[PDB]
Amino acid sequence: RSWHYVEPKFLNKAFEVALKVQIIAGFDRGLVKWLRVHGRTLSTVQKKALYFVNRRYMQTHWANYMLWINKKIDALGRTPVVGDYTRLGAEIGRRIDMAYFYDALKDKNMIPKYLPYMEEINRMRPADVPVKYM
Repeated sequence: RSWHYVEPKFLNKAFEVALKVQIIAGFDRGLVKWLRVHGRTLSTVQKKALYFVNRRYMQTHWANYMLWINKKIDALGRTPVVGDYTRLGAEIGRRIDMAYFYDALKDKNMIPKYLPYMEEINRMRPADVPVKYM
């Protein structure tokens, strides 16, 4: 519902990509499940659009864990390793609710235009794609 904007001084970008990869893999399991439901009517651009939706979902989802994980880490000043982050990633990827985003988006009818530029962005390696909070 609400969160505070705090800039971490011990933020490790290298560890962030490792965490991101684990989160993406978990989120992809639920992605195929959604595909099995609307697959028969899924357009070519819809498949690509979903990747964009997943990124937005991740940013929104991060807000929930931000207070629990990020706030404590920043306040403590400790620098967790890759192994510590992988455990956190499993918990993050345990809760998947893509249907909520779709339902909310459909309700307000704010469907973005299928642009080639957006498609290219999704095709870019996750490691080279910067992440931002809500």
